[PDB]
Amino acid sequence: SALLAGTITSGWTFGAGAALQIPFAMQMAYRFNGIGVTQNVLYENQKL
Amino acid sequence: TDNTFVSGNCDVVIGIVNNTVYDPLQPELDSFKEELDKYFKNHTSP
Amino acid sequence: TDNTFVSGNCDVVIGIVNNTVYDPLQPELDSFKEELDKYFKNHTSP
Ligand SMILES: *[C@@H]1O[C@H](CO)[C@@H](O[C@@H]2O[C@H](CO)[C@@H](O[C@H]3O[C@H](CO)[C@@H](O)[C@H](O)[C@@H]3O)[C@H](O)[C@H]2NC(C)=O)[C@H](O)[C@H]1NC(C)=O
Ligand SMILES: *[C@@H]1O[C@H](CO)[C@@H](O[C@@H]2O[C@H](CO)[C@@H](O[C@H]3O[C@H](CO)[C@@H](O)[C@H](O)[C@@H]3O)[C@H](O)[C@H]2NC(C)=O)[C@H](O)[C@H]1NC(C)=O
Ligand SMILES: *[C@@H]1O[C@H](CO)[C@@H](O)[C@H](O)[C@H]1NC(C)=O
Ligand SMILES: *[C@@H]1O[C@H](CO)[C@@H](O)[C@H](O)[C@H]1NC(C)=O
Ligand SMILES: *[C@@H]1O[C@H](CO)[C@@H](O)[C@H](O)[C@H]1NC(C)=O
Repeated sequence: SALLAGTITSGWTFGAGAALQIPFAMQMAYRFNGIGVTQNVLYENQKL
Repeated sequence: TDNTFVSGNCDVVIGIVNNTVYDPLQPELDSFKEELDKYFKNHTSP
Repeated sequence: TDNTFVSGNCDVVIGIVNNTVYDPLQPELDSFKEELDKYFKNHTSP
């Protein structure tokens, strides 16, 4: 629960130190940006 | 605009807000407009 | 400027050095100023 709750609310940031909150949709944008599909492509399809 | 890319229009992005985006080309050209218009003015003189 | 970004004045970076940094926008506005001058100069002759 703590690993999962930490993840859905703070992304990777609790894995480095204190948790830093981030809006999920945006976070997923950083993810998409990490696999190189530029972050707009998430927000342009967030519902899908 | 040197920090930012563009894609699509202000209907699709959930939670998008309103804010100016500054373009450093613009006042680099606006100082070129006032440099220009003062040469228009002095050329009317002679 | 297309190759480089900026932060702060030079008082902070130990071992920093001085060199002229080229702006590839500038001679494109200088050439457009010499083109502009020509229009200003010709507009005197009629
Ligand atoms: C963010 O800034 C936008 C641009 O100023 C703004 O959009 C404008 O919103 C108003 C109100 O919805 C629209 O007003 C018109 O609405 C209808 C036509 O669609 C007419 O019946 C009205 O008489 C009136 O003319 C503007 O046309 C609209 N402009 C654009 C370009 O979208 C947003 O509302 C702003 N949002 C926030 C959160 O501040
Ligand atoms: C790179 O450029 C720097 C700025 O053009 C330059 O720093 C300047 O160096 C001069 C000469 O040492 C200083 O001249 C003044 O020095 C003291 C005050 O600091 C006064 O007593 C003197 O009378 C004289 O006015 C400038 O003050 C100094 N400018 C700054 C902002 O620190 C560097 O030396 C240059 N470096 C190289 C490698 O070219
Ligand atoms: C305008 O042009 C004349 C030359 O025709 C020059 O003497 C004068 O200094 C110029 N003044 C300005 C404000 O550019
Ligand atoms: C680099 O080392 C030399 C001594 O070999 C010294 O004079 C110089 O000031 C040093 N440069 C910096 C930026 O510390
Ligand atoms: C000068 O301006 C006139 C229009 O007024 C144009 O026909 C002519 O080609 C121009 N000449 C030069 C060298 O700019």
